[PDB]
This record gives sequence, structure tokens and C-alpha cells, in this order.
Amino acid sequence: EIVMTQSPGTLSLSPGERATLSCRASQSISSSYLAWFQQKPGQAPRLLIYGASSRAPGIPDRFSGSGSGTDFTLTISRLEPEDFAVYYCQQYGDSPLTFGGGTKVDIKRTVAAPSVFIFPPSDEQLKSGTASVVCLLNNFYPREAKVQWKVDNALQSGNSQESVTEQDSKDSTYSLSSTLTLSKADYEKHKVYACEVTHQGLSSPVTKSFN
Amino acid sequence: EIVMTQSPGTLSLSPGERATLSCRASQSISSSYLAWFQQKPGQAPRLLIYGASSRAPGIPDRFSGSGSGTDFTLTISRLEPEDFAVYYCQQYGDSPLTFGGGTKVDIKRTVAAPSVFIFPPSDEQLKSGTASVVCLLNNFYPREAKVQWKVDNALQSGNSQESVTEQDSKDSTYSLSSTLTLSKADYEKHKVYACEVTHQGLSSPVTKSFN
Amino acid sequence: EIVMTQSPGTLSLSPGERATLSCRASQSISSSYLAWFQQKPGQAPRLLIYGASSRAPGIPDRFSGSGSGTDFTLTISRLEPEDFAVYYCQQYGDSPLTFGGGTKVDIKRTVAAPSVFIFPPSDEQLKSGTASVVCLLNNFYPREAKVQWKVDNALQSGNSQESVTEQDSKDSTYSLSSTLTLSKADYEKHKVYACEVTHQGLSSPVTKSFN
Amino acid sequence: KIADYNYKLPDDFTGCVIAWNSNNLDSKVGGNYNYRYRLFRKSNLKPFERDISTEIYQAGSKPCNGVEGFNCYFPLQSYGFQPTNGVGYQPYRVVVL
Amino acid sequence: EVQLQQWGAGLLKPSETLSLTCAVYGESFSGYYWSWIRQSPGKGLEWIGQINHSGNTNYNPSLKSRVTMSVDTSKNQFSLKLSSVTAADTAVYYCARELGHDYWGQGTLVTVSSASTKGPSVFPLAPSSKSTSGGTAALGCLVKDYFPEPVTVSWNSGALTSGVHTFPAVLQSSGLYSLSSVVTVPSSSLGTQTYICNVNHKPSNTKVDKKVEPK
Amino acid sequence: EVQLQQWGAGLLKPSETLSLTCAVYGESFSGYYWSWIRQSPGKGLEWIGQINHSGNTNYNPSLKSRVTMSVDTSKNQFSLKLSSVTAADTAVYYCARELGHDYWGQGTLVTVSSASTKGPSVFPLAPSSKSTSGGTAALGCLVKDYFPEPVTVSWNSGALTSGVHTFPAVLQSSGLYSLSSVVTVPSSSLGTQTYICNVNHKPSNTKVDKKVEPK
Amino acid sequence: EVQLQQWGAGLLKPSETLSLTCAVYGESFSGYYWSWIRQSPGKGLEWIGQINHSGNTNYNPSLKSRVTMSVDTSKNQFSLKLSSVTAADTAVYYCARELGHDYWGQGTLVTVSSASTKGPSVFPLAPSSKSTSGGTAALGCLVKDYFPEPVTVSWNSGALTSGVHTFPAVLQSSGLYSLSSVVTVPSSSLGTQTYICNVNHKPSNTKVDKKVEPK
Repeated sequence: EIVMTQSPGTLSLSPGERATLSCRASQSISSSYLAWFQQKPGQAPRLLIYGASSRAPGIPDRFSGSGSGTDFTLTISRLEPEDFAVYYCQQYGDSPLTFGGGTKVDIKRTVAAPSVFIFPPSDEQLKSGTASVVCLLNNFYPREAKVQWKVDNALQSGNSQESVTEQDSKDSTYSLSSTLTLSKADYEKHKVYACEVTHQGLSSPVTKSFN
Repeated sequence: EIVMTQSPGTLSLSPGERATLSCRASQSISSSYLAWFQQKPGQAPRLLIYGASSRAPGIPDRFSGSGSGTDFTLTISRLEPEDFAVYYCQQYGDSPLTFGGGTKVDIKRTVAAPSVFIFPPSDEQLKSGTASVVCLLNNFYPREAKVQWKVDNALQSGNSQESVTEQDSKDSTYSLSSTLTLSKADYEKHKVYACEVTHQGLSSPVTKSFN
Repeated sequence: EIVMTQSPGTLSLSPGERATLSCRASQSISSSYLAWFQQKPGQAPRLLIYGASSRAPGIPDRFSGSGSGTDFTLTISRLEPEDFAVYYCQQYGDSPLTFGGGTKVDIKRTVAAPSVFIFPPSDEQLKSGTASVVCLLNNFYPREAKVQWKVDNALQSGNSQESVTEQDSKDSTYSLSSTLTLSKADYEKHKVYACEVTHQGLSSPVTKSFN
Repeated sequence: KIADYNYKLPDDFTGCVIAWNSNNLDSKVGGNYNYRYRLFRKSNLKPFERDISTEIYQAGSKPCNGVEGFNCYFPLQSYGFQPTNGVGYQPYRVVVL
Repeated sequence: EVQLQQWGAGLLKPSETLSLTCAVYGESFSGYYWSWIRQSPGKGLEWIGQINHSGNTNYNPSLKSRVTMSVDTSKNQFSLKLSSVTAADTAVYYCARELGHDYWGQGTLVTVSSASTKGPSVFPLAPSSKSTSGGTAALGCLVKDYFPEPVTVSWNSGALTSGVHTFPAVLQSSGLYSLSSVVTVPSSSLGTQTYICNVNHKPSNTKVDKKVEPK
Repeated sequence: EVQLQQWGAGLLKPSETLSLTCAVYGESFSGYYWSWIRQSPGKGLEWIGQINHSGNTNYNPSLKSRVTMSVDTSKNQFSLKLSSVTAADTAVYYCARELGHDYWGQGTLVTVSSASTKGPSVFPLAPSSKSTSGGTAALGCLVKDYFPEPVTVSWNSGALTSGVHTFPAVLQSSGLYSLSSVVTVPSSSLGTQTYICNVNHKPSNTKVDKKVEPK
Repeated sequence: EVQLQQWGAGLLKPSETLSLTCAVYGESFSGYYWSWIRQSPGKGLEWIGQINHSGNTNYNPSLKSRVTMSVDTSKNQFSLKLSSVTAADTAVYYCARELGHDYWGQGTLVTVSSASTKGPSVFPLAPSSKSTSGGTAALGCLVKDYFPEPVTVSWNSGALTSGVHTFPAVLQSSGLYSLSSVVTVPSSSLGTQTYICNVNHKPSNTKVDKKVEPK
């Protein structure tokens, strides 16, 4: 099982630029039998380059491949808006076909600042016996962000989970929702609660607090 | 296989009172190993009292148990709106684990009178060859009231069954429907049919006839 | 194994008329043990005549039976609307019970001319990878209707199949639909497709075509 | 329960089993709450094996280190013998050879 | 904390074999006994049996001859098989831990019958002449001869939702269901407002509407 | 009066074994012969065999090799087993008393196939321009490639019920069924009125709508 | 050109068997190898095995003990069986030709879970007073406790399609799913307009409407 490892999964670059993707195999690939696949959301993967050098029929000329031994790379000369997808390696020079991890490409733009619009737990859920509070974020280009919950001025972990939306078609931003669950007795016992937002673009450590 | 007998299943009492439920067994229970279960509709039973005296963790302290030998009782000091359910016994000092019969506690309201409506059968129904006559009661405090059909001034039995509805949320009333089924010649025999209602709240022996 | 051969499977005649159904056996039936069964759509057969002459209890006297040796006949003097069903012979005087093929009776009406329609395949089905062309006939009484396909003025056999609906409740007419299936290359290679129908109701063999 | 948690005979067993009613000797007008049997055990016994340990039965989440309480119960429970009990609930005296 | 999730077939024909499975999440699977309990409205709660990880089973003496239990330790599951099922086995089955007292499953309904899915029928009902004179009349519709449980009834496409009584479905000798749905209206309401009773049966996908005409 | 109720497996695979059961109510069970009769859309009514209370059987010589019957007098039931099942055994089976002439079962349909449950695909049918010029036109939708037979088709959410024809399903060489639904409308009504057909397939639980537009 | 059409069941209880089928159109079915590829959100693309018309099978050594493959040459189909399925087998399955490089199937989603179908629930929300003072607020509806994955959420009966965020569903400890749908509005609009959230869960056939009002 020749395990394949790729470049960092997420890389951001502005359109109309060049892109380089790396691919490494745990062992040598016979006769440079390496292939590159492209997958768009909702569709099956499509082959782009076979033999690590050639180009499949119907493929534009902006895709190129070069490598040997245990090191290969894919190059995109110009990134059209449709060239943003996930790219996979495949070795077909050995017995079981093996695919790579996959590399994602995003759209670069200016750095924005997240807006937080928290909602307090409703009465109806309290009647059902469960409590949900949601630290919310909206409109921020750098997907990397951190939010930390503070209950009784102490760290809370292992009881909250986060959901992030996909990149927008034109705004190219993200929206995150973090939901933390606590016991009714625990939520009544303590008076101060907060979620603190740390983000590289937004320097100030905004600790949104409520009672 | 200890047979567990329990207080009459139906008992009605206003909120904010003391409720006592009795339980007994054919044989003595070793080490006073008796448990009391509360079951709300549509959910699995929940434990209240274990050992006939102790209280389960996280249980409100308005529940008490007392008894030994072959006689046990459960007491609710004050009834809350969410304290109405079905209550079960369980003995576990013997290998065949057995439960009780079940006692249902209700909310009581001032006595009211049944109302009777008569629906003559349709000839479209008689086209198949069978006819049905319905005697109905609405808004009467006791769960059941006696209803009897009269065909050609003759009593009928073994040929009908009655259906009742759960008590209303805030009206706390009851509705009862009795349906009769007969062959075509048997229905066509008499023009005059009646249904009579025997009920304690309404002193009149109401009998309902249609032509 | 006595093979019972019955009269033509379809006989059509107007209501309130004399109906005669014939039956023949390969061997002479002992003691004239022959029976006639009536089956209405969607339910089990019902016995009408036993012994080839006698009538079962509860059967209207418009059914009569007459025959002997190896030739038998069932007669309905005048037809009620309910009497339109399928009729079966049944010999029970030999080791295995054998039934006849069945005779279906229909309602006669004035001759009608079918209306021919043709539908080209949709592009979605072409993307799926198969093309289906449907040619249908509406509201014609005589069930005998021949439909054929001209693909580039050539006859196609074995690649199309047709379905016929039951007799209408009030129109007493028929609808037929013949579908022809082809692959992608077979459909896209040719330009003109046509379906033409010969039906005794209308003299003109209507030929409907599309590009 | 007797064949699993109390006394188990092997399948390849040779011998006799002799039982007789003993209502006369062990009844008492009041209950004869003196005999006892093992009710709770976490596994079946092996043939001709004897267990006399108390060892409070866990049957729950809390360990219950030696103390009885909720979901933690004493495995040995006493027979209730009275002379008025019907046959099948009154003592029998058993010898296995 | 222990979460018990159970699944199994809810409709069986007589002489079939009932199979149910329960899966345990959150706590140690070994070191405990896992129990099956049925509940029937006819009699009440009854204990069926229990099994531990090693395969040692305790059975109720009444059902000892037709109860089998299995354990799958790899994926933390235990299953019940009840053979030669009969119409008296219709109940609600729960999987619990040890004697109970702390954790229970959600419980699945099992019904045993020898009937096939088919649509119901609506039998018309007309208010009697006295009801119009009285000032208070009743409108009812009777639904008959359907096997599956979720039959639904409505008034005027849900226009008359106040004072609606829907008596629960009952068994019959043939194994079919019959019920009635009733509502109360004043004599002034009679005729001036149309009352149309609708019934919907999704398992057979049958919708029947009946107009109400005073006698 | 005698009432017969039968049940069994409605779907099978080739080389499997068919099993059916029939139960009798209302009269005596012993002192009688109980028969199985098979009806097929290709050949016609056929007699399979019969059995009595003590276990004596009569078989049709054609099917003597694969047919078996059993009787349970305790609960008044008799059962049929038919091994080496092939696709030629798809038919409606009835349990009857003696030669017949008195009482028949309700009849159970048995289908033999080696296909899995699939959801239907819907394709619109486009009227031609000359069809519009003719003064009347027909709009249909074609349902294709579903294995289990029961499929319900309606138009305009059931509002349009005039001039609609739903042809019977036909088995294809791939083992999946297909049918079509057609409705007839005036040509002038086209373009200014919207027409949609909705189809529900319950075994795969797929309900899909489809609008038909002129070309 | 080759067109590949696949089908099979999507919901499976643990310890069941997975069966999928794929059908080939357009080119020859013989003289080729047909492969199954699995894609998980937590692992990546994985090759399961392949089979040819002669009946020869190549298996991935990881799954060789649980994978079976069958070919039906008469109707040009090939099928995959994966026994003793587990919650780690939830993934998208494709049928392809040989190593790929030319043609792939559309893909079938398979979810393996021990939870039963349940209806979604909506929790009300209230904007904070500080949000109103700031100038912008957010109004959102929270949907919880529905097992089958596909659910649709809309606002203003679908009229409001600007700024609507529907975060992907997340799986909880109990085995159910939840999500939130939010919209951003000015604080000036508060106190003068009423909003609405609409949820449609197809597998449970549930439609829920909630009236969202300020605070």
C-alpha cells in the first residue's frame, strides 16, 4: 500500500495566478504511473493528467505535471473562476490503487472582521430540559478563527461544537455558529457567561459576555 | 412467581392534595425489596422509590414509601400538574421479577351530565348488507356511563363494543361512542330503535329513539 | 390430464342479449361432471352451474347449462351489467382438476376511430443514455389495432412493446400505447421517425412522423 | 436460579436425587426466615462449585465500596416458610447421592 | 450515562419469529445483565429475560420454551428472538439494564395480525330532525375496515377543529379497525356552513371526502 | 359459514422456496380436504394439490416433484411449500375447500425476481406543434426503471381527474418496470395553463413532481 | 461512450449487509473490469475492488474479508455486497470502469446508524437589546433532533433569499442531527416586521412553520 501524502490541504490565492501542488509517495512509482484527479462539489472526480506528464483529451493546456521517483507536482498557469476544486493523486503502478488526501484551493481577498449576534436560550427548550446558546460569526474571509467559552471564569471544552458554512460565491466569506450545552442547574448556578473571539485579522480580544 | 395486587386503578383527586397508593403481595417480600415506578404516557417507566422507603437520586422529596411484610404504600404529599401518571409496583427479592397492575391518577372536576345524539343509518351502508347505529355521550364526568340498545323493546348484548376518549386537557370531560352491527334482514326488521343511558349525574333515564 | 378447450376468449355483445359459451374436452367426461365458474376482476371465482345442467343455490335463473359427452355450453338468456366477467370450465370427474382457458365478455358499441399521437424523447432521457418514443391511440372500441414503426422508412421488430388499458366505465372504449426504445447512437444517427396504425374503424392508415 | 447461582449438577452425572416434603420440621407458624438463597450473581456457577461470599452486587454505575444502597443489593435472600403455604411454596428436603 | 437504541420489525404474521436488537453506548458493556421487558394493555408489564456478555441467560419460566437471546460483544448489541409468535404477543418491548432502576430503552411496538394493507371506507351519517329543532346537533363520520394504525380524520379540511372527538381505533373479529369522529355544531350552523369530513390513510394512500346533508 | 385467511411472502428470488399459509374459521377443520389453486396471467387456473387433517396428500403430477403441504390441526392451519422457484411461478395463489364450489381464499400474489428496490425516473412528454394546430393535444409523463410494482400517478395534485389514462406496468429485459400516464386537453388550453404530474413510489419512498411544457 | 446508472439502499442498521448495483450502457460489457470506489469525509478516496464478465474478482486486501462482488451478464449489471456493516462505512460509493480515467457513476450515499426516524423540532430565538442598540441584528431558527439527513429550511416563505445562512448539519452524541438558519437584518427593521421560518423534512414527511417576532 503505497501511501501518498500531499501538500497542505488548504491554500488561498487570488484568481489569475499560478498554483503548484506537491505529491509524495512512500515508495517509488513504476514508469511514472501517477495520475491527477479533479473533483468539484456534487460531481464525480475527473482525470486531468495521466503518466505524470501527459494531458487527457479535452483538458485545457494550463494544467501541467512534472516529477519522478517519489516527488511529483502539478502546475496551473492561470486560475479561472471554475478551476477552484479538490485535487487528488493516484498511483496505478502497483497492485491496489491508492489515492491521495486531497488539496483544496480557495479565493483570496481582503481581510474582513467577524460580527457576533448571540441568541439567549429560549423558554421552550428549557421546558424540554435542554439549553442551547450560540456564539455566532458573520462575514470574515480568513476561515481560521478561534472562539473560547468562559463559564464561571473557567475554560469550557468537550461540551460544545462548531459548524462553519462554505465559501460564498461572490462575497467569499464565512459564517460560523458555535453551540455549547450546559446543565440547567449549572446554567442557573453561574451568573457570568461569555464567548471570546480570537482572530488574526481582528486584533482586539472581544470577550462577548452576558448574564 | 409472586402475584402483586394493587389499589383500584382509577382514582381522581384535585391538585395540591395527598395521594396514597396501596400494594400487596401473595408472599412476603425478602428484605423489603419493593420499588415504585412512575410512567407518563409514551415514555419508559421511571424509578421513584427503592427498598420501599428510600428515594432515588434526583427525585423530588414529596414522594414517600412505607410498608413491610406483604403490605406497602406510596404517598405523594402535594400533587403537581406533572405528577399525574401511571404507578407500578415491583418486587425484586425473588427470581421471577414481577410488576404490579398499575394505578392511574386523574384530575377531578364537578359532575356533569351526558348528552345523547342519534344518527340513523344510511341506505348506502345498507346496500352492502349491514347497518350500524351509534349511541353517543359527550361531557360527562365519570369515565364510563351505562348505555344499552333496545330493538323491538328487547335487550341486546354480545354484539357491540364501546370506545372512550382520554380526559380533556382543561375541560376534563369524556366522550363515549357505542356502535351496533347487524345483518341486512335483522336491521330492516324494526323501524323503531332506541338507546338508553344509565348515569349517576343525570337522574333522568334518557332513552333516545329515531324513525 | 384432460385438456379443456373453450370458445374464443373474447366475445363482444350488447347488454340484454343472449350469450352462449362453448366448451370441449379431449376425453368424454364421466357422469357429466362439468362446472362453470364466474370470476369478476379482483376477486376469487364463483360457481354457477354444476353437473353441466344443475344450478347452484342462490344463482339467478338466467344461467343455464346444456351438454354431454365432450361438448358443453353455458347460456345467459339476457345480460345484466354485473354479468360481464370471465367464465371457466372445470371438470371434476377425473384424477386432476382441470380448468378451461377462460372466456371474456365485453360491451359492444358503435365503431370508433383512434386518434394517433407521437412523442419525441426528452433531452433528459438522452442524457441518461436511452431514447424512448411513444405512439398512442385513444378512444377506439375495436381492440384489434395494428401499430408499426417506420425508422428511416424501415420496419422495426422486437425492440418495441405496447400496453392496452381496460374498458372505460362509461365510454366503453380502449386506449393503447406502444413504446420503442433505442440507444444513443441508434437514436441520434437517424433523422425521421414515424408510427403508422392500421385499424378497421378508420380506412386511412394514419402515419404520424417527427424529425 | 438454583441450577445456576446456587447448586449445579454436571451433565455427565451418575447418581440419585431424593427429595421429600418437610413442612413438619421447618415451617414455624411465624415465617421461617432462616434458610436463604443466592439471588444475585454476575456469572453462572461451575458444576459442583460452592460460593459463600457476600460481596455486595454492583448492578449499577457507582462502585458501592462495601455499602448497600441504590442499585447495590445483598445477594442472599431468605425463604419465607409457613405451614399454611400451598404445595410448591413450602419446604422440601433434598439429598443428592 | 447509558444510551440504549433498539430496532426491529413492527408487523408480523402468526407463527413467525420476532427479532429485536438493542445497542448500548456510553458505559462498559461487560459486567452487566441486559433485560427485555414487554408491556401489554391487556395485562401489564412482564419480565422476559436477561443475558450478560458471556452468554449466560436468565429466562422467565412462562416463556422459557420459546425465548432465545444472543449477544454480539464486538459491536455491543444484544438481541431477542421469540418464536411461534401469536396474536397475543402484540405489545411494546423495552431493553433495560440489569433490573432496570436507572436506564431504559425507548421501546418498540410489535403487532401480530393476519391481514393485508387495504383502504378504509366512510359511512355517511345524517343529523336527526330533533337535532335541528334542539339548537344543538352533532356531525359524525365513521371509518371502517382498515388494517394499518395511522388512519386520520378531519372536519372541513380542518375548518372545524373546536369540539372534535376522535375515539381510538378498535379491533374487530375480522381483524379490521373501526372508529368514529364527531363534532358538535348549533342548529344555526346547520346548512349555513358546509361541513365536509375528510379521511386520509397514508399507508394505503387513500383520501375520502363526504358531504354532510341534514335529513 | 367458513372464512379463509392466507398469508405468505410476496417477493422471492429464483432458486428460493415459496411458503404460504392458510387458516380456517367458522366451521370444522377435520373431515375435509384443503386445496391450493394457482392462477397465472399466461396459462390460467391450475390445481396444485390438497391435504387432509391426518396428513394424506393429493398432488398434481406435473408439480409432484417440488410441491409439499403440511397441516397444523391444533390451530387450524395448512401450509404449502414450493421449492426450486423460477420466474414462471409468479401467480395468484388461492386456498380453497375440497374441489371448490363453496369457499375460496382471498388470493395472494407472488412475484419472483432477482432485482433490488429502485426509485422511478420521470420524463415529460412534449406535444408537437401540429398537435396544437389540430385543436386537441395529449400531455403525458413516462415513469421508468422501478422494481416494486405499486406506483401511484396523479395529475395536478389529484385535482385533474378527467380524461386521464394510466396504462398498466410492463416488465422490461432489465427486470424493472415502466409505465406512462396520459391526459387530454384542448389545444387552446395549452400555454396559458400549467400541468404537472406527481408520482409516488412507496417501497423506495420517493414522491416527485414534474411539469409538462410545450415544445 | 459509457453511461453508468447505480441504485441501492441508503439507510442501514448496524450489523446489516450493504448491497449496491450498477448498470452499464453505451459500450461493450465484456473485455473490461468494473470497479467500486468509496469516498468518506474522514478518510478520502478508497478503492474497494473490481470484477469482470468472466467472474474474476480483484479485492482490496483491507476489505477482502467483508467484500463480495457479483456480475449478471444477461442484463449487463454488477453488484457489491459488504457484510457486517458498521458506522464507519458511511460514505459515497461510485461504480467506475477499470482504474477510472474515463467514466464514473453518479454516486450513492450510504448512512449506517442505529437511530430511528424522528421529526425535527424548532427552537425560538430572541435578539439581544445590545444588538438592537448597535444597529444590526440576526434572526434565526434552530432545527434539532431529526435523524435522516436531508432537510430543507427557508425564510419568508422563500421570498427572502438574501443573506440566508444555513450551516451544515452536525451529528450529536445521541445520534441525531441539528442545524441553524440565520438572516441578518437592520435593527431599524425591528419592531415593524414579522418573519417566518419554514422547515421541510422529506423522509419523515414533516412540515413545520414558525412565526419569528422581535425579542
